[PDB]
Amino acid sequence: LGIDLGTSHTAVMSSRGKKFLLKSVVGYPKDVIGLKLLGRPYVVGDEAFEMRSYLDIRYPLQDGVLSEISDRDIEVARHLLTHVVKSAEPGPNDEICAVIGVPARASAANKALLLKMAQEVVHTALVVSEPFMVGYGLDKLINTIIVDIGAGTTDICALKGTVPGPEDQVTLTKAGNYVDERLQNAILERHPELQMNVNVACAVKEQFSFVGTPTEVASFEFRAAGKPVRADVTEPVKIACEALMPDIIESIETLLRSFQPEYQATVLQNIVFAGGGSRIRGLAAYVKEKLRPFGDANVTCVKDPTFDGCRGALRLAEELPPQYWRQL
Amino acid sequence: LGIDLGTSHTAVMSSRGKKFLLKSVVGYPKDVIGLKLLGRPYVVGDEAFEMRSYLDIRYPLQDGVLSEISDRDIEVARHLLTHVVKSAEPGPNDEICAVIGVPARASAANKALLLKMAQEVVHTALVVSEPFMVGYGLDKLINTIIVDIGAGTTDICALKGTVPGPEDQVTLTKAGNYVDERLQNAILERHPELQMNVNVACAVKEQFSFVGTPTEVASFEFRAAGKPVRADVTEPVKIACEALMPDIIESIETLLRSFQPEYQATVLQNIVFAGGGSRIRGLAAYVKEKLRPFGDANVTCVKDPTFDGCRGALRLAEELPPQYWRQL
Amino acid sequence: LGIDLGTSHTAVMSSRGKKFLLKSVVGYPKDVIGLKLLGRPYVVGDEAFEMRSYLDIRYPLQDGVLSEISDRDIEVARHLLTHVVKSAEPGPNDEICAVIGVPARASAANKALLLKMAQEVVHTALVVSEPFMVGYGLDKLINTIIVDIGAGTTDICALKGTVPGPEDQVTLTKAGNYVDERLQNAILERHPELQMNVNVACAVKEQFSFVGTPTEVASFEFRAAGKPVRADVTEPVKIACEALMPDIIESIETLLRSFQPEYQATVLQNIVFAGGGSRIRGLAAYVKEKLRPFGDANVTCVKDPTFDGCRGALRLAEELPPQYWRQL
Amino acid sequence: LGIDLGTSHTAVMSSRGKKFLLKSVVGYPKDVIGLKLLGRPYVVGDEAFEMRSYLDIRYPLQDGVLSEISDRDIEVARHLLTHVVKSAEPGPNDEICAVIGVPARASAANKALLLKMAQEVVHTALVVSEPFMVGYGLDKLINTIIVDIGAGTTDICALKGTVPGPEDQVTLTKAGNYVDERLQNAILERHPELQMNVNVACAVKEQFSFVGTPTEVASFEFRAAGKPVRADVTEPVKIACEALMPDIIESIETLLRSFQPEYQATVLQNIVFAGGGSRIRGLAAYVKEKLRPFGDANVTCVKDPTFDGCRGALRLAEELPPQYWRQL
Ligand SMILES: Nc1ncnc2c1ncn2[C@@H]1O[C@H](COP(=O)(O)OP(=O)(O)O)[C@@H](O)[C@H]1O
Ligand SMILES: Nc1ncnc2c1ncn2[C@@H]1O[C@H](COP(=O)(O)OP(=O)(O)O)[C@@H](O)[C@H]1O
Ligand SMILES: Nc1ncnc2c1ncn2[C@@H]1O[C@H](COP(=O)(O)OP(=O)(O)O)[C@@H](O)[C@H]1O
Ligand SMILES: Nc1ncnc2c1ncn2[C@@H]1O[C@H](COP(=O)(O)OP(=O)(O)O)[C@@H](O)[C@H]1O
Ligand SMILES: [Mg+2]
Ligand SMILES: [Mg+2]
Ligand SMILES: [Mg+2]
Ligand SMILES: [Mg+2]
Repeated sequence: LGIDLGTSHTAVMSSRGKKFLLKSVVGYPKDVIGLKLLGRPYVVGDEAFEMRSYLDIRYPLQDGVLSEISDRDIEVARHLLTHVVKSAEPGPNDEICAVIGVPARASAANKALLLKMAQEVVHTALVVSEPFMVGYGLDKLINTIIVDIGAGTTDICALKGTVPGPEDQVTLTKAGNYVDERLQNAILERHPELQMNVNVACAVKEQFSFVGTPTEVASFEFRAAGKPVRADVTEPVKIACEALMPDIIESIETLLRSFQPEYQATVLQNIVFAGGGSRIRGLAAYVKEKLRPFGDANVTCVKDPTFDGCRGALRLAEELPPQYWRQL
Repeated sequence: LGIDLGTSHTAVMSSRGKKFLLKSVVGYPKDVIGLKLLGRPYVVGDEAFEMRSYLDIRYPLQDGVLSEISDRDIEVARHLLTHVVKSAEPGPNDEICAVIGVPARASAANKALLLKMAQEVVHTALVVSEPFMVGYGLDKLINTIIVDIGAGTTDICALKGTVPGPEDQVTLTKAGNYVDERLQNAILERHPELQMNVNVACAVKEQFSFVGTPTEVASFEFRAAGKPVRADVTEPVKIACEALMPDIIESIETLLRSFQPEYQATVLQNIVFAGGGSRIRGLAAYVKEKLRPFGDANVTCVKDPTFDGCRGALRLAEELPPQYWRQL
Repeated sequence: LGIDLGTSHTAVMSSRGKKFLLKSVVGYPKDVIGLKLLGRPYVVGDEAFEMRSYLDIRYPLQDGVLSEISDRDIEVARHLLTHVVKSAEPGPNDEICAVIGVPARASAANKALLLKMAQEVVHTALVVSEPFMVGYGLDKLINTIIVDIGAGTTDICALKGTVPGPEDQVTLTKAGNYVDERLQNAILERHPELQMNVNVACAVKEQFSFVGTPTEVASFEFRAAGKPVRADVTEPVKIACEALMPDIIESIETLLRSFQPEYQATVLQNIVFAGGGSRIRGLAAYVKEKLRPFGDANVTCVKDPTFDGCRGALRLAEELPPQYWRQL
Repeated sequence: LGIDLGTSHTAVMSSRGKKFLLKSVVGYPKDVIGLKLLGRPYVVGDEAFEMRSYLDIRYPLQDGVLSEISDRDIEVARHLLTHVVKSAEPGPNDEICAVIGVPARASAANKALLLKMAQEVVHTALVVSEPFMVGYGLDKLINTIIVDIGAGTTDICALKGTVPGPEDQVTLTKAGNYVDERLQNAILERHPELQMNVNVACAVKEQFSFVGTPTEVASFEFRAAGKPVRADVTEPVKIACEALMPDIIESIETLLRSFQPEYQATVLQNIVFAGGGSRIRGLAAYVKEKLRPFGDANVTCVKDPTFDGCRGALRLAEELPPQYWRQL
């Protein structure tokens, strides 16, 4: 059971052979109101996004990584597993093991969290990081730089072929949520100084992801009063979003300098952008083109990362020689 | 010039020879109270704590050095410099160079910020990290794992014999602010469900820092309604703060595993704790005593870190051979 | 002036008659820390061994042979010479001549290097093979095969009747350093796979040199992690050290076969072992006893080679007239 | 079965009559990649050159001298045999005897290893030195010193008389590996002080072998930091290999002293140079020309030594009279 548990979607590819491309966020009814009819005993996935105004949303994966459960009872993770795993549970003992995607710098408490749940439910406790699944799934060679841009963290993975873990790699905290804070600051420098929330900032990032080049687009949107309506330009959206590139290429530069000549010379392994970064236009302009410029390596974007994360799930589904399971 | 940035203090050690015990927080007037340009054009220190309800508080440190400057025009930095540096400014044109403490994993954007400030004050921009600044004030031998427990980060950096700088260093995010979040989470799961804020969690941490041992103390504090007042037993304050110790000694263990036999055999040089951590009772119990226990090396607590930060400035005040200034 | 320059010690006896049993290894401070001037411009002796983690210690005697010195200024050897001059400074024209010990197969280029330095410090250059120097100090008869087992090389030299020079003498590269590599090979091919360096392997050899017989000893030492500690057996230390002697007596067999009939009948002339090999227990068992046995010649080990290196200096102080000086 | 076994490449002539110029170095997979002992039962030659970062490489012929295989099972040399010899094995018992090239000064321990391998392949163990292949294949008269300059050994052949095999000959291991050490030290004399590994040192030697004369060439490569690619000059490359020939002709001078009057009078037979050193420009300058000069003897170089190694193997293949094999 290879699951890419992330900040937006939850890509489930079982070993049995079924594909369930489910969604993120877990809530439960904020006050005492209604029975199951109104809400549900915890709400998981798309209905919690649809009812995000009626539920208390308890972070279950802070910064794209298993936290601990802030309710301090392990019920957000329990009802998460109820929705994802129990409702689609194999009825023939398809010898099921569990691989939950973790960020590149995962803690031992996140490993312990997965361990306790694997012992409770009944799954071999395996821990594989998100960019490892990509490097095992997509048939890439060493060294293929993997930049996974989600909402919570930004994983800069460029390990040697031993894949030692968090030794020669760094998980950055500046991600989509950091950009959303800068987008909130960007619209406070406008004339009417709108104060929109994070959900609105996410909508602008999703619909108008034109960061490398000044594509002439605008967000036709309403002001806080509700009657005024105008096309908000993306002049300060470009400025806000392009300020994270320096840190990405600085971490890449620092790592490449410390590697051997054959890992320095990879002007053909490219830099692979996955996640939400694959849907942002103009990220190849900085490295490949003449804009940052950052050397001259080519840049590759993953088409449909949600569908290509199940390839890594399939790769780890077989055969996983028990000897590897004891060693991981 | 040595500036020891911090939440508790922003200490200044001049070349002339004076110690200025200055304080944190920078705001500027959000309303129309007092005068802003003729009274307090930005407010720094204890007056900003005193008037924290009428000022717009735009952090500018975030547990470390230059954060980013949320004004986004060098206005938090400029009026901070006006308060601190221009008030201590030597009048005899003393060969002043700028040494400002940075976190163990400092960025190049922090260096860029230091450079922008160095152009404002025309001084040489020098970059010295805090763990080594402590080992300059307290000249201990190799190697004493200097751990700086502050409000923002927890910097764990062992020392190498040649003292090359922080090449192998750990900066954790779990710090005093993380403890305050856990303290809030603890009292939201109790009988009376206290509704205290972050500053109150910090206040109780400061007044009753008993974590290693169950010393029977109680915090005379107001209940969730606000008028009722009683001696509230600090039972779960010990529990909440206990859970950060594992990570501190895990990073040290990871270093010891990677160290060579010469560096492994250094338990007589002990581990030194500075910052707010050195004012917590029971910190030596885990490592020095027989409670975790963690090995054998003894524990030394820094008394009055403010003074020892000025010792590090004094060490770096002379002679700093221009050749060292070009090389740093 | 006789200098027995080794990897363990540097025995100095002046012409005047004073004994200075000085120490090995030359370093200098590796990164910018402290000041060599304040400490020592290059550090010579056990201070550099004790501070080998603070200093760059570039080998200045690869297997009893001076290196080319990549700095190309010969300042490792000039400060080494200075160290000895500080200990044994000449005053009233101390008829000082330089007796320098060399390995048995030293090249003319190696002698020319020593000659250049002897001309720099104005002294008569007298190149004497180390095995012959031992036979000058400990006056044995012909033919007493002298085997000098050091860290760098193993010098096997039958004493010649008139001692004409390098007629037939052998320098092997397998020595203490080779055995230390085999000790590393032992602990890396065992169950717990201990991770220890050469310095520690040398320490175990020094403290527990029990090779011919299975003396029941154990080395109380820390494991690869560094915290665990236990008494490690010397079963595979005996195996690792066993294979030195076979190669030594292989070369001696070649000498015995090459001897003329009057040199063949020399079983009462025996074989004398010096260096670090004189402090190994069970060495005489291989030859003298009935273990290999290598014939039945008796074995004599040199007691305190450090103290008996000055006896050869005294023998090569006097005499050596204007004909001996022109001859070398 | 005449096998020239080296560290760069091998040369095998079969009884059938085919030339196999196959490559050297043996590893086996250390990281998890493909199948370990099933994808390639130990990895030899060009796949180990291409995949050198995934393999554990354990040399078994340091400087033309068989080691002891530190795995302590002698499986690195046995799988090498199954790679080369078993893959080209006669299927009709083409009377096969094993002729493995040995250094001019081989030990009895090296012969013991040949005997261990001869039991694995069931063939007669024959011991013939490497430069005898050259002197018998390319029939030169007696006595024409042969200097075959390889990576590991530079066997100095001087056909002796009577006694038993090696009477007056010496293996010189001041060879490619020595030059690699000189090159690494010579590029540290540059301004930025390049710090390159052995593979790069070999690459520069192979591409621009200009030593005797100052031919102005340069190699576009990475500097010490390794950011720019610039035409790196060969000023200190000429210096690095300047002290090689002097030491070679030092040994030849010693041979000329040991030669009989008619053996000494062989300047019309010249000195024959082979191996990788035969493709270094300026080789005859030192001896034949007026640069050292070493007298005035003429110099002959072998064209394509790699292709002439099979001619020497063929010469030993036939007829190889059994009476000679019993006597060898
Ligand atoms: N078209 C788009 N342009 C920019 N960002 C997008 C787009 N679609 C989704 N995203 C962003 O992708 C982020 C989710 O991270 P992603 O890696 O795609 O999901 P997961 O973490 O589940 O694998 C969200 O911040 C979301 O706004
Ligand atoms: N007696 C005390 N017990 C516990 N913590 C204290 C005490 N006094 C001060 N502190 C804490 O020390 C912290 C300040 O440490 P400091 O090194 O200035 O932080 P930073 O350098 O990250 O800004 C604050 O969180 C403060 O509450
Ligand atoms: N008690 C001991 N047992 C075994 N070896 C020892 C002992 N004491 C010293 N040695 C070894 O003696 C060696 C020193 O030999 P030395 O003559 O100084 O070397 P070199 O001749 O190469 O200069 C070192 O390898 C050291 O470990
Ligand atoms: N054109 C060249 N110039 C100089 N050296 C070369 C050249 N080509 C190969 N070599 C060197 O020849 C050496 C190997 O020669 P070889 O006779 O195969 O030695 P071995 O038998 O010890 O492997 C290597 O060091 C290689 O770099
Ligand atoms: Mg993800
Ligand atoms: Mg601090
Ligand atoms: Mg010696
Ligand atoms: Mg060869």
